[PDB]
Amino acid sequence: WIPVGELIVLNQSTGPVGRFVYTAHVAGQRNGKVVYATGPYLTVKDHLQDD
Amino acid sequence: WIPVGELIVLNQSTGPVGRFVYTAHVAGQRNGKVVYATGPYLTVKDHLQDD
Amino acid sequence: TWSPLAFKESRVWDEKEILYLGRLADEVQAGVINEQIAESLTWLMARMRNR
Repeated sequence: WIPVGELIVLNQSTGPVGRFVYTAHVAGQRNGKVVYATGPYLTVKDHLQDD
Repeated sequence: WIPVGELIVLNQSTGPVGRFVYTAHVAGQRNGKVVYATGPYLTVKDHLQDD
Repeated sequence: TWSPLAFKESRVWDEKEILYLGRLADEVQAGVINEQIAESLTWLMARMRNR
């Protein structure tokens, strides 16, 4: 991962540098409205009544 | 609505001239049989899972 | 004899508006389109009256 012959150098403090934000996506139809969820999501598509 | 130089004569009597007839439209599958309604219908489409 | 008439119309909202829709003054979360759908709902309700 660290390329051979090249080194990173931290400067201030060995700690966290920023945060990996997520962003909301679309889920649907709570009652007649939309509901948004933040992180990763896995939606299925049950087309077992299709041809 | 009536123009400025016009007027509507009603002849026979004061009251309703004719009627406004609602016929039947299709409402989907209340039971195994098909059901029907008459008035102005309004439905939504939940395509909040497709891509 | 007599025969009625039919009046239908559609109205859609794509992903980019249903996900990215806040306000102008405030830092409101993305759930604004669930409030803005009801306006077009009652507008189609009031537009079937005009025919």
